[PDB]
Amino acid sequence: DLEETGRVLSIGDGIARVHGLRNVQAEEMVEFSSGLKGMSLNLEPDNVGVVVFGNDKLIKEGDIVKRTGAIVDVPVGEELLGRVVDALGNAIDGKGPIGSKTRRRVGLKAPGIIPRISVREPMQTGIKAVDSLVPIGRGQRELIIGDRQTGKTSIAIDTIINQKRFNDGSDEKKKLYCIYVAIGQKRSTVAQLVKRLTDADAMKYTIVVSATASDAAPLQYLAPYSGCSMGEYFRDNGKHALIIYDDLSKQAVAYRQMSLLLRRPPGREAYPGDVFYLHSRLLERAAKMNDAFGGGSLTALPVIETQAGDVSAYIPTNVISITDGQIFLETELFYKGIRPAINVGLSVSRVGSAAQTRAMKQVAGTMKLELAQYREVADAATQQLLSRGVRLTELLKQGQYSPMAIEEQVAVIYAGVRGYLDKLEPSKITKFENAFLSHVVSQHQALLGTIRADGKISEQSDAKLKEIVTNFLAGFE
Amino acid sequence: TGTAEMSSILEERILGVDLEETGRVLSIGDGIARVHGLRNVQAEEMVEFSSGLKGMSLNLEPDNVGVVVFGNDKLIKEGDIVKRTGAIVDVPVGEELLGRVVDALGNAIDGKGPIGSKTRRRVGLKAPGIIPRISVREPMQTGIKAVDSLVPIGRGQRELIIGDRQTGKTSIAIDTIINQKRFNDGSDEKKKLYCIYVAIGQKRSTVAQLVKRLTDADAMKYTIVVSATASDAAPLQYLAPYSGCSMGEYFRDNGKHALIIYDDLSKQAVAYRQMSLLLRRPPGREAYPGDVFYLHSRLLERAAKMNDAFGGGSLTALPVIETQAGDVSAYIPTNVISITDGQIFLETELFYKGIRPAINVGLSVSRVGSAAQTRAMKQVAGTMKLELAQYREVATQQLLSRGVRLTELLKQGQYSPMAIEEQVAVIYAGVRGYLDKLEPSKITKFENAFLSHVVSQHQALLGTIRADGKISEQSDAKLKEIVTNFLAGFE
Amino acid sequence: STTSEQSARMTAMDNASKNASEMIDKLTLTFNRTRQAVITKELIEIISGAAAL
Amino acid sequence: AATGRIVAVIGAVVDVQFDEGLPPILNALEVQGRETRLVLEVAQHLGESTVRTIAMDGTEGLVRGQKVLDSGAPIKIPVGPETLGRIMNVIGEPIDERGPIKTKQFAPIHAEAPEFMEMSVEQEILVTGIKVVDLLAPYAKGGKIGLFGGAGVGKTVLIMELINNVAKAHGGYSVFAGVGERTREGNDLYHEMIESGVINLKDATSKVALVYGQMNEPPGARARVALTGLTVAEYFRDQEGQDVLLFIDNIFRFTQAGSEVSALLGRIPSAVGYQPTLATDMGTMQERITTTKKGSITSVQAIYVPADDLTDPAPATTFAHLDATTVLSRAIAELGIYPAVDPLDSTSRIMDPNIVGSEHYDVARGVQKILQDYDKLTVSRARKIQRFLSQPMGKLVPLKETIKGFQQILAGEYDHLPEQAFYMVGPIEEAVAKADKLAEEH
Amino acid sequence: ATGRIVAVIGAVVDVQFDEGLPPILNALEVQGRETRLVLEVAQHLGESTVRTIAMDGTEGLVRGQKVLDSGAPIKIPVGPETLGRIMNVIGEPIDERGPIKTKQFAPIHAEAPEFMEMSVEQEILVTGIKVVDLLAPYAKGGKIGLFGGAGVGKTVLIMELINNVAKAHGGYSVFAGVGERTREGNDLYHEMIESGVINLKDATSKVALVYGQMNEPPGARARVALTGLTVAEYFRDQEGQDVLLFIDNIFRFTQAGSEVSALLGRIPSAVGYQPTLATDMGTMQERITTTKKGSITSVQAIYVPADDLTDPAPATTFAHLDATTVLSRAIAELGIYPAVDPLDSTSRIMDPNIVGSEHYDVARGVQKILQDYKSLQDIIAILGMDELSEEDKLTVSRARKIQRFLSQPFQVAEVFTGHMGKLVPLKETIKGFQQILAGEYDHLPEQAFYMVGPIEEAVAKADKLA
Ligand SMILES: Nc1ncnc2c1ncn2[C@@H]1O[C@H](COP(=O)(O)OP(=O)(O)OP(=O)(O)O)[C@@H](O)[C@H]1O
Ligand SMILES: Nc1ncnc2c1ncn2[C@@H]1O[C@H](COP(=O)(O)OP(=O)(O)OP(=O)(O)O)[C@@H](O)[C@H]1O
Ligand SMILES: Nc1ncnc2c1ncn2[C@@H]1O[C@H](COP(=O)(O)OP(=O)(O)O)[C@@H](O)[C@H]1O
Ligand SMILES: [Mg+2]
Ligand SMILES: [Mg+2]
Ligand SMILES: [Mg+2]
Repeated sequence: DLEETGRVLSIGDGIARVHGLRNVQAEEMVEFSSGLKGMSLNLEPDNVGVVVFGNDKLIKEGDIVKRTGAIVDVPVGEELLGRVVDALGNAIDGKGPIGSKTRRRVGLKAPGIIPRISVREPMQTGIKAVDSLVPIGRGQRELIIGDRQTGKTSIAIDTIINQKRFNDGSDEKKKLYCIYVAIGQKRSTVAQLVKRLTDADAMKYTIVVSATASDAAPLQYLAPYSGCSMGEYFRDNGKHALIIYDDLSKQAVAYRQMSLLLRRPPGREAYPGDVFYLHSRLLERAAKMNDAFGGGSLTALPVIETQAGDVSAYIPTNVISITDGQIFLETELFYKGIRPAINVGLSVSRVGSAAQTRAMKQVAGTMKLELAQYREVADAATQQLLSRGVRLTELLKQGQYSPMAIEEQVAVIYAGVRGYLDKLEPSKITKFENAFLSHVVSQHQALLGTIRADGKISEQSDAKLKEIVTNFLAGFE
Repeated sequence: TGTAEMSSILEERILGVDLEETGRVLSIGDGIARVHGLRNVQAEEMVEFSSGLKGMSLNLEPDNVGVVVFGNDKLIKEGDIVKRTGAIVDVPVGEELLGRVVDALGNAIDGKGPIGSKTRRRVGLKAPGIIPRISVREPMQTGIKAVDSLVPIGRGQRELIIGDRQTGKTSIAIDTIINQKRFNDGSDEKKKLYCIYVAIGQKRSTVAQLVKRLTDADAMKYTIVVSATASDAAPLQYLAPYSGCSMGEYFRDNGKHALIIYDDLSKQAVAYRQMSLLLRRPPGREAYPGDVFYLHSRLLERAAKMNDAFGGGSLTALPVIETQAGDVSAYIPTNVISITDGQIFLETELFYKGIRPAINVGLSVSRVGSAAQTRAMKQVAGTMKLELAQYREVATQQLLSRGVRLTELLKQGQYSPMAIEEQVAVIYAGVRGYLDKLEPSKITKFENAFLSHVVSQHQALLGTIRADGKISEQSDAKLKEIVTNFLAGFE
Repeated sequence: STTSEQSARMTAMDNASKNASEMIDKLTLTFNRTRQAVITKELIEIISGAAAL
Repeated sequence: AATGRIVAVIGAVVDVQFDEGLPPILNALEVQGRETRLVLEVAQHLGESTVRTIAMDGTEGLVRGQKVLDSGAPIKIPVGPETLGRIMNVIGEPIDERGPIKTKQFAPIHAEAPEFMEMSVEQEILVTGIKVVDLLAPYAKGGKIGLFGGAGVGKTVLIMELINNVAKAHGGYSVFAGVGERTREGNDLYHEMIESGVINLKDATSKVALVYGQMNEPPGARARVALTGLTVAEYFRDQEGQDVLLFIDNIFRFTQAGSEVSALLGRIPSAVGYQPTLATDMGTMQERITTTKKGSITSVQAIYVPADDLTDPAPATTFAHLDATTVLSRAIAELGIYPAVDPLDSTSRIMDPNIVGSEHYDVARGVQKILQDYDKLTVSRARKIQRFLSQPMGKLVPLKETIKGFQQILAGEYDHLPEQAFYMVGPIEEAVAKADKLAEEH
Repeated sequence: ATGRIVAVIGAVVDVQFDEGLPPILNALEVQGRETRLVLEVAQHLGESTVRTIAMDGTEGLVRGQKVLDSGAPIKIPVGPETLGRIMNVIGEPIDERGPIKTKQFAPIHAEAPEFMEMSVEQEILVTGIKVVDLLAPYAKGGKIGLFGGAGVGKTVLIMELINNVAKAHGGYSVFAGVGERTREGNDLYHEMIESGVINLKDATSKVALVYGQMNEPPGARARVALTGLTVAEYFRDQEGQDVLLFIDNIFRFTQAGSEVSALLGRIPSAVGYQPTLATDMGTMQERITTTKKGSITSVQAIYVPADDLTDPAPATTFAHLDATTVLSRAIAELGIYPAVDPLDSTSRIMDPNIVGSEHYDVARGVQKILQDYKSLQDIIAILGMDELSEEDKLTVSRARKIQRFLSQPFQVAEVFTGHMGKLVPLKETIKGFQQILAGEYDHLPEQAFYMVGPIEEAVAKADKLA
């Protein structure tokens, strides 16, 4: 039966040329004899170029290849939360099978124009630099771009951990379900990341899709689409999701290898022609649905690893032109004690200020303007600008795995921008900050409480904030 | 499609001469003959065409053999008969080659008569492994102050001479060759160094001038000159370094010490790239084949110092590399820098600044280091090196002026290789402080006068420093003696 | 002399900054030229390598 | 077994045609009729019963039609305690002239990486003694280290210092894989290990097994010798429970050998010139180096950076595969400071206050900051620190001692001592003592 | 004719016909596909085989699918009722508002108008916007480069150009969405619905929308600009209008053509662009002309890759540009709207032979006075703001009054701000700036020259300050 069953004609470096299979569809998942699986990427007149979800050592010329009849699809649903799966949805955490009841294709089309609505509500990162200067909204594709070992994964993990305060509370439309896709990471770093998330009780609402460096190039290619499908499930059902791709550079590398071995014509740096397509059709599925479609959303935080800070390399060019902003991280700012090492002069968020909270809007407008003028200048007037800039840039530093609530951030940046720390010279702010935080956490729960309940600093709470901050400043070392 | 699917083979195969030890040329072009037949030929086996030309079976393909021709293809037509000889390349080796100028196959080209050697050796032989070697200990004297002091070379090392065009690389190699006249003229047998100069892709006039320069320095009676010039076929320029390396491996394997200069390896890489592109092998970076690192690596790994159980011989390599516009980030420079044991980097800006030899000490290196130095040169060179590094990092007035003094001290004229004792004398005079009172433009005049003086007046001190190898405390006092007296009497 | 030195210093630093920005512009032109040439050279390498198969 | 015939020999690539019994990819084939063993590793199936293969030694003298036998399994090397103290090449033959390696077990060099549920989280810092490494980016047991650098910055001397200190202060059967490095340096390392008692030729108590595939070998050998070293260390971890050290020098030779195999393996080249299959093949290699629940393999990898770029595909791909990378820079190497570790390019995953502690973390960050900003007093302290990062007689400076010394310089407690009293010394005590002597003389 | 799919490689599809081959640039329609998949013939490979590029996803295509030929390149519905309506490369409604019940369909891939149909006199397209009509005038049938970003208001400038050209002249507008972000497309749709340019409940919409998003194959993103060009060419050649065609990014048009040619296996050129970069840009831009029937004026937003104005994409686009407006964020921080940089905005019709010596001299004087004001500004940075020159501060205040008079309330921003939209004719702009240059309005204060129409409104405001 040479119409639903082919036979391997050649094999090498991951690419199975299969003779037969006259009725297979383009990008259909076929099953080899040895249990492995593949995707029919090339449909040529004489053969089918299949990419193997495994290794070449086990398949061999002459093996049999059956066909399944369906395009590649993954399991989706609630049942994946807390589970670590691979790029196909198979559990790799040893906790048993996934009890998922719904399957969903991986290469679906992004929602159109009518189903969307403008990005209005905030995705709280819990990071002061982000939530203040580069705000992110639910429905936005914010790039996290930077060179190696600059703190990108840490930004993603701080976001995932910060979502816990909303996920434990009562507001069903403020909860966020996180997906973390790991592409080309070490298996060790993914295991330690899963532990980090389990310690902070951040797994009960997180899905971890993992295509590590020891996985076939097709699996690293497919993993972002599997994760995006798992997130589109929540998007289409009135819930809100947040998917991190860590990172897209290695997915592009896997696709480049796959296509180069399928003999497709290479372009710049041997990337195929549609490698832009590859990412755009992936990053366009992150949308904010209007309330006629459920009102859900899917926020994307793709990660990109540049080389020597070159951001107009091919893949960084593509992903910068696709996304709605970026968060630049710098090694030089990393070693100057600025952590998170966010270069604010370059970091962008086009749909940012519309998502920000009213209180944080108030405070971060002034903060951004002051940092802007300080960066523009960096007598007895412009070194006032210098000193304000120093205090503000010392107010942005933050520790790892400890994301702050929004009202605490507004309190800190408010103590900063009103001029209260003009008394304190630079290397002190840090101390004050922590101390100040403790104060406003212990004795002043009502102020933060209704700053969170009202979303803004109305004049009663403004006076309360100023009296609190100067009372604490007077009795501070 | 298919090289052997020509209509001739096909027709008289369907209708119905030895095709195991003999083939027929299917197509000749640009020095690449495809040959049908020769089913028994080995890879890299040397075959013989009907016209007397030779070839090397480089591409064993399912239906034909890509042979590279050792000459001009105007004597090869389609349908010619190609015979086997059964052998890989080999060259004549021995003592009978010293003073002779041969080509890449060991044929004399100086018209002094045929070579009278008794031993032949393959050119594709492998290198000595881990066990037969021993650490590089004995110094190879270049007679150049900057090299023998700051970038010392030992017997068994592979030191790279890299630089742009017209910076002084051949001059460094030629000074090194000339310098061994003081050792080969004596009778101490384990300090004699036989030299081999491999000229790859140069003019014949350049090699003639070089042979005359060596003869006028009496340095030919212990030198071999392998010459694959620019007009020679690419296989011969490709093969010349291996012929030279085998001619030196004879000396290495028999308890003698040989020095070989590949001048240069960029042109050898160019010849190999031509042969490979014409053999339809897939081009890589800068169109170079994928196995050109393998090429230079298996060439240069044959320079070794054998242990006393294997005779105790040595072979020292001085490959030369020409960079285009000081760009060492290229392909062949990258490979040969990663292969060798350090590089003598020559700069063009330093050349015209009067610093000649234009050695960039900041970028030069020698991974053997002081282990390849005599004790005296070590004593002076440690402090000299640290002095110069301190000067260059802040190139505080004392550092600057001392560094300028040393820089003027390191200059040296061409074809004047200094014995090591005089080098130590100069570096001593310069490092312990006796040139801080001289304004730099007279340091050269000093050096000249001071050395005239110490060769005329103090033969006993130089003789004892040559005998022992170090600066004895009595000899230390005598050096301070002489330099103080001379600095007094100097003007 | 104090006056008539701050002025000379101010104008000299003006000239220095202007000349430095002129060199920055010209070197930026050359940088863009070189990066375009680099992209072209690597593309031609990849293409010539693909054409030999 | 299965018998095929050689049909094509191009450079280091051999095509073999099997009548029956086609061998899977990665199998090893033996060529019949040769003095020395010549192994061919299968790489591609080309149809019509033909496979393409990479040779493990030079291919001169091969004949179209020469019989080739099929091993039926990948390259199997002898593993066990009888490999300790010996030298084996990529295919497990001894190259030390001491006789065969009589072991009880053979292991294939192509095996799957550990699973996900086998992964470990324990990160216990291993202090080496060096001030710059142990201070700024210290090493962790069980994790991959990596030592990047150009040609001439001090990578092999650094791995030699590490061999001395660590491998002598360890009881876990270290392994050294020489991936395409100079034969002179390999012989010197062998003879310096022998005389330092780490290798015992008599009454074997040796604790290091050496594997050497050197520069004059074909690209396939230099591409698989790292996997051979992997297989030895994997035995000493899997079936011995030990915590193994694996010194791979140099791994970029592994990558560039991959480039050279891809060149003719019939595959379109990627960027720069490397293979399309660089990232994932180096990944299948580097994922076998991990700490499972059975044992650990902490790997010290010297990595060659071509032209000091660090953005070249091979180093840039390796960077993500290591836990504490310390980069040796050329610009600092020309300063005469040694080791040439780049303080502003050497990252550690255990340099966080949950593992090293308050004081050490604060010292590391403060030193890195004062070096980055390098107020004349700040520049003077920064130069003093640049000098004190140097370490020559050799030195051994314990961790607490060095955090104390760098604190005493950072706080300015010794701003009167000259800048070059800290150059090539041990702890703060030898620095103040060299200041003593140099002061009273000059 | 009906052929069969014989190869599917990513986005390229090779079909094989038995009797009648379709010519190049012809729409084939795949049968059985649940949606409408359209291939476009790009090549004839021989053996009755035809290479095509797909205008949508190719997943689920089987070797053997039936492919039905159309006869025409691609036919989109053209007519006066595509206005206020979104459609894609194929011409299908995107806005989920029902089909486009138009009367005729025009084929994409037309020819540029013949030589004898070219109108020969260069003419200004009066836009009613002061800073544009004065310093960088738009030419009828020209191409304009918007060098704007996100911060500065650019959608407002586009909507106001649509409104003005619809009011001053009778010209409708088309907006092509080459390679545009779907989020920004939805934002623009709703901003143009809000500001009245699109009417969802009447037949008074002034713009037709064509979008090819970023999640579409390179073929779509490459032909979407031609779809917009066709729906504008209908208005021009069948209604005699002066149409305004916007292209929200022309660099994405170039790069989509690059991707397409890469997929077809062609050898790239300088930097990686297609070998047919110049001809691909030309066969499109040559249809934006001023014929004897009407005109199409194109406003094309430009992205400069790596900030290199010599990159082949902007350097091949600048050969077709006739004007250039730069929306600086710096000018917007000063509080000027539209934030058109008056000094970096250029026009080729500025010479006196085309706009007359009066217009040329007024604009030249304004330009020189603004340059001299920035000069006197960097010399005022002395902190010694004095007036050792009478003319220096005279011109300082003259130029401040000018650079505030280059501000204007737009009608489309009449719901957000109470200010009424005042579009001003060309002669009134020339005259007002002539007066301000002649030194007359000195007694008037500065802030009476801010968000004003002609000088009449300026002096009325100045009186009303008290
Ligand atoms: N806000 C912070 N404060 C202090 N340290 C931090 C902070 N963020 C990150 N780090 C540290 O900087 C290092 C960078 O690691 P991280 O994974 O977060 O960045 P990365 O770019 O993703 O690294 P990689 O290239 O391996 O993926 C980590 O050791 C992390 O602990
Ligand atoms: N130490 C020196 N002092 C003065 N002149 C020198 C010195 N060394 C070389 N030169 C001169 O510099 C010129 C170049 O020398 P040389 O040809 O030996 O270098 P090269 O690297 O071989 O250049 P080429 O590219 O031609 O091979 C010669 O005229 C040579 O005589
Ligand atoms: N203790 C030392 N004294 C002097 N030079 C040293 C010392 N340690 C290392 N070096 C120098 O370090 C340089 C680098 O040697 P090597 O380790 O081979 O470099 P790499 O491994 O980075 O290629 C050599 O020039 C060597 O002489
Ligand atoms: Mg990361
Ligand atoms: Mg020369
Ligand atoms: Mg090394």
